[PDB]
Amino acid sequence: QGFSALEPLVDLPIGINITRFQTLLALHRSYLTPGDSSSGWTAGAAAYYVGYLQPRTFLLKYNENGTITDAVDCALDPLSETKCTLKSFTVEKGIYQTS
Amino acid sequence: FELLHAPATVCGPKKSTNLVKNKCVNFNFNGLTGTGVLTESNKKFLPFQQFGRDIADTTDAVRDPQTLEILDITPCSFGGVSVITPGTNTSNQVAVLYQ
Amino acid sequence: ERDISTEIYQAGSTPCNGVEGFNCYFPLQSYGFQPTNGVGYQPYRVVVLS
Amino acid sequence: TRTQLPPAYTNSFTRGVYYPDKVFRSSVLHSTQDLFLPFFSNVTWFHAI
Amino acid sequence: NFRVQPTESIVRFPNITNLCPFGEVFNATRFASVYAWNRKRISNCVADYSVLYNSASFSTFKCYGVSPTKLNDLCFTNVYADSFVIRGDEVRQIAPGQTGKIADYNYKLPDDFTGCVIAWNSNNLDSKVGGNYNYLYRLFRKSNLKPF
Amino acid sequence: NTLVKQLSSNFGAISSVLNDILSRLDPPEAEVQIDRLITGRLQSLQTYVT
Amino acid sequence: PSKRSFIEDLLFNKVTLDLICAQKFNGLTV
Ligand SMILES: *[C@@H]1O[C@H](CO)[C@@H](O)[C@H](O)[C@H]1NC(C)=O
Ligand SMILES: *[C@@H]1O[C@H](CO)[C@@H](O)[C@H](O)[C@H]1NC(C)=O
Ligand SMILES: *[C@@H]1O[C@H](CO)[C@@H](O)[C@H](O)[C@H]1NC(C)=O
Ligand SMILES: *[C@@H]1O[C@H](CO)[C@@H](O)[C@H](O)[C@H]1NC(C)=O
Ligand SMILES: *[C@@H]1O[C@H](CO)[C@@H](O)[C@H](O)[C@H]1NC(C)=O
Repeated sequence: QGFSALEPLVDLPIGINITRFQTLLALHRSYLTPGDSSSGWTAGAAAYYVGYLQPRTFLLKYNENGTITDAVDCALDPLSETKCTLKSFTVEKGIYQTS
Repeated sequence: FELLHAPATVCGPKKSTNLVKNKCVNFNFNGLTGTGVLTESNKKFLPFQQFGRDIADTTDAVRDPQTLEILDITPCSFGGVSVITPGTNTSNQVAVLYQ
Repeated sequence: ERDISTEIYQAGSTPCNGVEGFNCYFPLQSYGFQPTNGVGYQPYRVVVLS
Repeated sequence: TRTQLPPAYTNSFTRGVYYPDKVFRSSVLHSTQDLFLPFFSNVTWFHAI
Repeated sequence: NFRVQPTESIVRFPNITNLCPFGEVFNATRFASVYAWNRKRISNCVADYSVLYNSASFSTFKCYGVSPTKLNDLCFTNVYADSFVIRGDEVRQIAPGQTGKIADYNYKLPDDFTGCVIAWNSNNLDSKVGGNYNYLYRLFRKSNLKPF
Repeated sequence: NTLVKQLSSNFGAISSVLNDILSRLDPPEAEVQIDRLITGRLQSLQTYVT
Repeated sequence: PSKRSFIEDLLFNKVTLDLICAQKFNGLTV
């Protein structure tokens, strides 16, 4: 449940169109059979997670050095909507206006 | 040549001039233009940061593309001018004031 | 503003000063007009009133 | 190796925030609009070997 | 009101230029055939034409559709280059959409062509008292080639 | 604060940077963008003063 | 040195006020 920030690494100027992708697994060849990698082998229990993205409006809090420490998603729930309405991570009593 | 099938990636390096400071001058930082005086800074940028901001349309720090140095921008001194008069009905003297 | 007389054009490094040598050019060209020339190359006549 | 099985789902909770620009700021709150991963999402998990 | 006028201008860039080569297509121990002139694409190279244009001892150089003095001021992508050797009399008959011998028909340029043409003398490399029979060319050709 | 933030809107022009417009277009074509920007900023100033 | 009464000091401390440089970017002044 912790919070972390993701840095920019590279921006390659390629310009080709991408619509599908596929991962590459480093297969281990248990070279005890004459069928090479087309035969009996063994490896670990690797797995991974893939998620997609959609356009959203986010509120970001910068600390005193310049690293993001907490973010608020605008379209989550009424508290999130109010906290996005006025720039603050804390709100006081009353009645507030939204979309 | 080919005509804009991809982002531009082939052209000259452009000539840089020696760095000067302590007197407010025009500047160009390959993406930043304007006029101001450049002073030594005390903030610490992240390694991948280029230029800082304080509020909308406010640039407060620029990273040197040569030596990775942080410089602070301060606009040239300016202000309105006013004239103090005892009225031409009596005499002709002025006490010009800078604000 | 009109340009009159002629000047020895200098596009190189060393000033030719009338030598007309390397990278040195004469800033003038002469048109070539013939009946067989195309319409796009035809010598039209233009007058401007201000 | 055609032994099939359906995938599994989890929550993203609050991960997936990245610096959108090269701009640096200090002790301020910034509002932006861009592509992100919505919190508490529907994420696939490929444990099939 | 008043303001203090600026007195100077400064422009900054990183020292690293990454000038990936250009000269390898201009100096070489071998040159491509006239009928099969080689074409090479160059990308992500920083142009350095300012010094190669003015001071490189090029007898013939001419740009169409652009001013050489500003060639360093604008950026392109994937610059294409060629290289071959011809005779002294064949340089004049090289032009965009220019007709000549059927050998000249083996190379063409677009009617609306923007670029530059380079041709420098070499009268001591390919010239031999016994003759130059090693390098062969086309003179009786039935087919004409397209621009570039 | 609102007033200053008003300076960061293009008002329907190509960009909100004054020098950028002059640095990428001919003056007879840049004048219309300059006029749009002037109109927008003037209206904002009027609202603030009122 | 700033001769004031005790309650005036409490009043001053209970009200809390660069922005001026941001205005100087645009000619605004105080
Ligand atoms: C910020 O930078 C200072 C040094 O400039 C460092 O001591 C500190 O650990 C950093 N992080 C925070 C949260 O202050
Ligand atoms: C100021 O002007 C009035 C009339 O214009 C005149 O009577 C008066 O003498 C003037 N003041 C002085 C000091 O002379
Ligand atoms: C995400 O959606 C799927 C249905 O598409 C649902 O089964 C799953 O429970 C959701 N995620 C979580 C963490 O509940
Ligand atoms: C720029 O100049 C400095 C000063 O000598 C040098 O150390 C550096 O390698 C040069 N290049 C870059 C990219 O900073
Ligand atoms: C090729 O190398 C020779 C050897 O000095 C040099 O004179 C010539 O300018 C080079 N051609 C280029 C760099 O295009």
